[PDB]
Amino acid sequence: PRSLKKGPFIDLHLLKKVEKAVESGDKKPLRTWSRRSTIFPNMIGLTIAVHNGRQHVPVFVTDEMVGHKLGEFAPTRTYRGHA
Amino acid sequence: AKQSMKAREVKRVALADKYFAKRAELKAIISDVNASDEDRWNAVLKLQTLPRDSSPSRQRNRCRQTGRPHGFLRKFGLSRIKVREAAMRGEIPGLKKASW
Amino acid sequence: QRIRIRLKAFDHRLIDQATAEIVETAKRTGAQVRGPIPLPTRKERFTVLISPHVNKDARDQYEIRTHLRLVDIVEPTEKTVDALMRLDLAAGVDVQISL
Amino acid sequence: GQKVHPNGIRLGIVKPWNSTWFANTKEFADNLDSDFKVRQYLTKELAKASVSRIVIERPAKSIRVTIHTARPGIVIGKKGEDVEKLRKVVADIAGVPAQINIAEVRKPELDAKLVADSITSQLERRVMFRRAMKRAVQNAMRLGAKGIKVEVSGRLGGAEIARTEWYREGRVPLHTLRADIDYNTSEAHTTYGVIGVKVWIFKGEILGGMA
Amino acid sequence: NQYYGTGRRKSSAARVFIKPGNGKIVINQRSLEQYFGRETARMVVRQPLELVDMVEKLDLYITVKGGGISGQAGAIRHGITRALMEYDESLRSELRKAGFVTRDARQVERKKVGLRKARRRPQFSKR
Amino acid sequence: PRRRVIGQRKILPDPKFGSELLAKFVNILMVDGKKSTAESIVYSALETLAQRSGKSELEAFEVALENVRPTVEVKSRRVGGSTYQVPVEVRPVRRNALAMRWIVEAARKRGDKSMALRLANELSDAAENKGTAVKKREDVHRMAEANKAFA
Amino acid sequence: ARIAGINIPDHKHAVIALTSIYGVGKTRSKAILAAAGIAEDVKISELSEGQIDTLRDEVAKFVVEGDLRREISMSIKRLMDLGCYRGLRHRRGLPVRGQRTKTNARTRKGPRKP
Amino acid sequence: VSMRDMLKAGVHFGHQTRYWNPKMKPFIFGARNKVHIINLEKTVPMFNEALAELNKIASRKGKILFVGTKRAASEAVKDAALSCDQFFVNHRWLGGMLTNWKTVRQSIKRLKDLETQSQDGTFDKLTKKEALMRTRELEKLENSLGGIKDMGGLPDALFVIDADHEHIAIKEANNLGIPVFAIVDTNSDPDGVDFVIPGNDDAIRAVTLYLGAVAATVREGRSQ
RNA sequence: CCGCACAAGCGGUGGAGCAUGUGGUUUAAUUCGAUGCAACGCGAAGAACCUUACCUGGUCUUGACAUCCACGGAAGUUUUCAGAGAUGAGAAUGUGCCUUCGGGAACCGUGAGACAGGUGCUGCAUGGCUGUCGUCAGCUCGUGUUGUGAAAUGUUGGGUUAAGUCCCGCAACGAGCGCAACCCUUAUCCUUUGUUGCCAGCGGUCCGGCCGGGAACUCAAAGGAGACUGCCAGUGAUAAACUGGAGGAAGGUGGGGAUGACGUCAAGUCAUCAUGGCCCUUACGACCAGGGCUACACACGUGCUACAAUGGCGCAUACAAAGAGAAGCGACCUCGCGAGAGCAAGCGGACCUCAUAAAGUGCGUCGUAGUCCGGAUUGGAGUCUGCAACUCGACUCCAUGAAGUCGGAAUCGCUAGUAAUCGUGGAUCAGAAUGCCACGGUGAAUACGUUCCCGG
Ligand SMILES: [Mg+2]
Ligand SMILES: [Mg+2]
Ligand SMILES: [Mg+2]
Ligand SMILES: [Mg+2]
Ligand SMILES: [Mg+2]
Ligand SMILES: [Mg+2]
Ligand SMILES: [Mg+2]
Ligand SMILES: [Mg+2]
Ligand SMILES: [Mg+2]
Ligand SMILES: [Mg+2]
Ligand SMILES: [Mg+2]
Ligand SMILES: [Mg+2]
Ligand SMILES: [Mg+2]
Ligand SMILES: [Mg+2]
Ligand SMILES: [Mg+2]
Ligand SMILES: [Mg+2]
Ligand SMILES: [Mg+2]
Ligand SMILES: [Mg+2]
Ligand SMILES: [Mg+2]
Ligand SMILES: [Mg+2]
Ligand SMILES: [Mg+2]
Ligand SMILES: [Mg+2]
Ligand SMILES: [Mg+2]
Ligand SMILES: [Mg+2]
Ligand SMILES: [Mg+2]
Ligand SMILES: [Mg+2]
Ligand SMILES: [Mg+2]
Ligand SMILES: [Mg+2]
Ligand SMILES: [Mg+2]
Ligand SMILES: [Mg+2]
Ligand SMILES: [Mg+2]
Ligand SMILES: [Mg+2]
Ligand SMILES: [Mg+2]
Ligand SMILES: [Mg+2]
Ligand SMILES: [Mg+2]
Ligand SMILES: [Mg+2]
Ligand SMILES: [Mg+2]
Ligand SMILES: [Mg+2]
Ligand SMILES: [Mg+2]
Ligand SMILES: [Mg+2]
Ligand SMILES: [Mg+2]
Ligand SMILES: [Mg+2]
Ligand SMILES: [Mg+2]
Ligand SMILES: [Mg+2]
Ligand SMILES: [Mg+2]
Ligand SMILES: [Mg+2]
Ligand SMILES: [Mg+2]
Ligand SMILES: [Mg+2]
Ligand SMILES: [Mg+2]
Ligand SMILES: [Mg+2]
Ligand SMILES: [Mg+2]
Ligand SMILES: [Zn+2]
Repeated sequence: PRSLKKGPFIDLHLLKKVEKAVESGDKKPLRTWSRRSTIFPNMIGLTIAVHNGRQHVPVFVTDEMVGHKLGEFAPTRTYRGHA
Repeated sequence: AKQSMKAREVKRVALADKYFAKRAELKAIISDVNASDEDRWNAVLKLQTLPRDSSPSRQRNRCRQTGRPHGFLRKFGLSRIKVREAAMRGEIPGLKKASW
Repeated sequence: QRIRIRLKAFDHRLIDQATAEIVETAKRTGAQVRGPIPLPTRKERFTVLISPHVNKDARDQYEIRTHLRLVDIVEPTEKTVDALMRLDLAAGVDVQISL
Repeated sequence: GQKVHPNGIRLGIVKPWNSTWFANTKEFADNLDSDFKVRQYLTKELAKASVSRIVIERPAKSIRVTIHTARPGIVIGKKGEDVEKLRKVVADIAGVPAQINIAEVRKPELDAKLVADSITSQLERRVMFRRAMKRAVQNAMRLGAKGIKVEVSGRLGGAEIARTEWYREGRVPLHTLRADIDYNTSEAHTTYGVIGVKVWIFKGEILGGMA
Repeated sequence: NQYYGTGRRKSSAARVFIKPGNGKIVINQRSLEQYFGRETARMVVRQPLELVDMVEKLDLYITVKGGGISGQAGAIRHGITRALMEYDESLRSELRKAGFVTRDARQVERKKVGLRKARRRPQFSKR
Repeated sequence: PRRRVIGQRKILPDPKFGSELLAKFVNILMVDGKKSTAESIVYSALETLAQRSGKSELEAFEVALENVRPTVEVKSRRVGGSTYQVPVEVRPVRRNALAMRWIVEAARKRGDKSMALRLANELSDAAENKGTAVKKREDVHRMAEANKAFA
Repeated sequence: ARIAGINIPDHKHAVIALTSIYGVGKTRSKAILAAAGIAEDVKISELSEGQIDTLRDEVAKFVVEGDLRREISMSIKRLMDLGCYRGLRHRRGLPVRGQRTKTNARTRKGPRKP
Repeated sequence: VSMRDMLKAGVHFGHQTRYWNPKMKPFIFGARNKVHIINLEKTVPMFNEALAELNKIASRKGKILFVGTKRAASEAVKDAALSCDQFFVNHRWLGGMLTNWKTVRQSIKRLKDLETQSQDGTFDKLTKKEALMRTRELEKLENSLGGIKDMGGLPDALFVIDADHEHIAIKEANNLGIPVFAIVDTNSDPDGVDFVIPGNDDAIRAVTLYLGAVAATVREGRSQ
């Protein structure tokens, strides 16, 4: 947890671009590398392609995932089992 | 270490002691008790706007004449190997092999 | 009112020489003096790996001993406080004065 | 079996420090970097002047460098000029008023550093190593040294199998802390790689501590 | 009137002042029974008195600093012994027979590089 | 102990009673250098043993201890290239130490939801020549003199 | 004694008997007893049934017993349904708080399956 | 020395007839009680002619080395050398004492350095244990070279008691050409002695007779 | 014949959970190195970004870092847009400094080549440094002597010692590198100086060395004394030495450390650094964001916490040492159940702060059970550091309460203030210790002996 003294954290570029997208209407998925940004309620209904080290996984933002970070919904390692 | 690593270190030192006052006041505003929520919010954005390499926590202490990033000693500014070299040559004042 | 002087050194013979000189000029210039009254010697210690790779267990221990001396003169006549500042001593001795 | 550095193990017993200033924990590393740069510059600019030692003191707000050399005239230069020329750049490097004193080594063949650098200079001018070794040892023993060991190591004669050859003459007791042993090393960069020379010179046991 | 003795154990130091008149024992402005909550310390602090058979003829004023309870008890015993010797100087032979002038030099051994303790070597495996 | 066979250290006599053997006992059951705890357990156990015995704690302890002191024990030896399980007679201080160790061990493994209680219980038992400590002394003697061939 | 927690607390002291309810630890039990005016070392016996009631209505001020188990179940399903990292780790049965998995992650995996 | 002077001291006495050496037959009077009897008729003139040579050597500033390692007669030979200002070996003979002269000189120098150092000082600078150890080494060096510290160079003449016991010394001397004067019991081989005195070498009385007569003639040769 | 090598002992490891390292497997990458003892809490004295060398993608090509040359600009300072960021495109100031007044030195940008750059290969080309046998007692030489000579002697023999330590014997006599000693620390006393340390006798007290005062004592840190088989007895070649005793704070190199001979293993390190050769040069170099080094069917090593009553829990209450502190240590007071927060004193520190040591002791409780044992795991809610705690930080509160009831074969450590147990501090460090390096508290058992095991 970050703090209650401070506010939840978000990358400035991501904030500006998601506000542009939400005011201009739904569009293509917003590409971002900001795995460390908190999902704000003004981002529900959007689709954000979050980087995972090599490829932008598209995550469709739901109501229930508000408050979590984007990187939580784009795993970086691949296991697939040991066979 | 490579010359590029020492170059990165000196550039980080310069950027950290160039933006020290602005980062200080922004962090003060953010951690300020009873600060305006909008003022605290804009300070968070402004702080994340500054160059990433301006935070002192991004500096890595390196041995001052080889650049080694491990085994650093703050009292001397050198790694363990160069500390031992200068100590045995009698180039560190007072330092001598101890036994008790 | 008084003058309190702290001497710091890395070697104790040098600090003994310096404090003897200080107390001797003070006694010569008419001031009343307190003796060296040595404060506890601070021995800072370091332990470093003598082996560049693999052998962490092989290592040696070094220490810097800094010796303290305290000289207090209770009657700092202007005949004396000047001669104090005029006095210069060895290089490896730190001198700190307070009134 | 590895051996302790014979100079460092006698520090404060029979051997003095090469830096004799005092500093707190906030200007200590700065002082080490400063006088490392000073020593580096002085060894670079004086490689031909046969410099043996560089002592560095730091009085209240100054720096004093004593250069123990074997050829004082070359260091000073004519009219006493080159000494001032290097004094001003030492003051630039240290960022503080500087002084330069010069102490002459009256017998160079008894100083470990001078013997070692002479041997290395003869080595990188492709002189046969055993010749220089024997000549150094005999010159030292002739001028009243009570013992000397000279060891040259690493690809001698330009071979493909590096080996270490040493030669001792006299009494060189390394386990006696009371013994006054001058010890130094040097490196020769021949066309077949680097060659390491070590010199121990025993000058008699000293009775009565540092005094 | 007074007779003084200093005693030392592992890291403790005890100043002991003896005078004649009673069997009072004070340790750091506290009675013996309320400074040493151990019967072993209580009996080892008055061994010299019971040995020389002067238990109720001497008032003891003690000041002990450093160490633990056993160290302080032993330092006070050594100090009482030395003060008794300064008191009569003929009790020395019996006190030495009891071994109270021993001043044992045992001290906590220092930790050493490569070991986990003064002598405890780390565990070792081959296969 | 290959060159100079080293002697034994001198425990100073017990604080409360004055028995050096009781001092050896309290040293023997002391765990983790915790002297006072074992000392209190021993003092409490001896007093409880004394009330049933009607005898002085030192004597009842002595009669219980001698009732456990073995006189012969087995030893693994090599003299003629054989795993010689030789019965050999014991020394006095060795049999004292073995008796104390055996009674401490039996007490520790009895439990009785206490320490002083179980110690006093089995000390009173070994006093009347019964219990696991006595059982183990008889078992040692049996193992020893079941192989009388090597005497 | 049968508290609002449908289980049956033991015969031991109250302060620890109340910890048998799924959702009550030591601190919550102390708080309940202090709210009901009952001493901690009093056994579960010698308590008039009125006191059992005046502690049942107190423990009723917490979500303990079955309701807590349902709350834990739905909060885990939240993660297992969102698709977050914690959800996938709850699904695969692996430590969800960043512990190493190269060795000794057994309590999340059970006995070793060679 | 007169035959009567020797005979009372017992010079005629010898070793057992069981233990004799072949070349000694000319010097043997006969046997009694299975004991070899030495003939004083040969002993006296040979000793006198040897005393002549010893007087000559000492009268040309000769350095004389008295040699004997018998535990009974060590002090007698030492005092004998002191009575004529000469050099001696009374402790067990060291091989190469004459042939390895250079090594002895280093040992002589070390003995001189330790005694000079103690007089000069610096023993206070040495640790009390170290100073005592240096004194012990000085004592050991003196017990080893008390007689020859002042010999300076190789001696000009050797006097040997029981030449068979000291055979290494005579072998060295012959290898150096240094003359050997020796009291030769019947069990000894007389080849190595250029001026041979056949006589008892154990008996304290006869040994002291030899030493006293030699020392009197050596002082006489010195006096001139 | 020696060594915790075995034996005699005490406590472990091997079973459990967790921490950590390695192998393996997986992966876009899981960077590289270390591999029987002598690799495996190792290089790393501390990977969220940084570090970072690895991966994906975006970018640069005399370059991130150095000198040189030409051309054009003072340097720097405050902003806007685009971009994940590297980087691109955008305004007023400045016009400083020095001038034979050209210009220069500083710095900036562009252009052109010499070049830079490489944590790229080789530790079977090297220096340096280190491990290891092993603090094991050895390794040799000069001269002499013996032998045609290769060589031998010394260095073997008899005793003795921790020791090639020492004494006898002996063609050996000596010396060198080692052994020992010199050094550090510790145990007693003395002398000197008494602050910020001390408080015996004194007066004054708010009962606080707190304040007059005291220089005694503890202590602080300089100097010096002291232990030498010196003394006694006995054994022993009358020797070396051994055994015991006296005195003594200390007795037989008092305890501990530092100190590691000639050499061994082509042992380790080209990734600290340096370096021969080779290799790369719009890339194997350089910049940036995100990811990885933290994976997880398993195997091994080193640890931590446990399985409890010699204990757990609550209340009360004693006794340490050694350290650190200026972008630092941070009191008191207030707020919060708490991690902490707010205000803010003092301290470059025998003064102030970290900072109440915990085992212990007293009183009460639990009564042998998977428990008032154990704490894993997990849910919820928080604090702090930091641009930023998703991958992947530590800590707190509430809840949850796995395994575990003493561990097979086998194996490790330790001979005294030692093992065991109990806390404390420090280095690295914004934050991140169960590791490492130090400190003190409590405090044992046993050693008949050298037959065996391992090593010399
Ligand atoms: Mg959380
Ligand atoms: Mg480089
Ligand atoms: Mg960092
Ligand atoms: Mg300090
Ligand atoms: Mg070493
Ligand atoms: Mg809880
Ligand atoms: Mg983790
Ligand atoms: Mg066991
Ligand atoms: Mg296992
Ligand atoms: Mg295990
Ligand atoms: Mg792998
Ligand atoms: Mg690896
Ligand atoms: Mg380790
Ligand atoms: Mg790329
Ligand atoms: Mg360009
Ligand atoms: Mg290059
Ligand atoms: Mg290269
Ligand atoms: Mg190698
Ligand atoms: Mg040894
Ligand atoms: Mg060997
Ligand atoms: Mg031997
Ligand atoms: Mg040999
Ligand atoms: Mg030989
Ligand atoms: Mg022998
Ligand atoms: Mg020797
Ligand atoms: Mg011999
Ligand atoms: Mg030594
Ligand atoms: Mg002290
Ligand atoms: Mg005062
Ligand atoms: Mg002193
Ligand atoms: Mg001694
Ligand atoms: Mg005695
Ligand atoms: Mg004695
Ligand atoms: Mg010692
Ligand atoms: Mg290795
Ligand atoms: Mg990066
Ligand atoms: Mg444990
Ligand atoms: Mg514990
Ligand atoms: Mg710290
Ligand atoms: Mg406080
Ligand atoms: Mg509060
Ligand atoms: Mg705070
Ligand atoms: Mg702390
Ligand atoms: Mg308690
Ligand atoms: Mg519990
Ligand atoms: Mg439970
Ligand atoms: Mg041992
Ligand atoms: Mg601990
Ligand atoms: Mg810690
Ligand atoms: Mg300890
Ligand atoms: Mg063997
Ligand atoms: Zn004869």
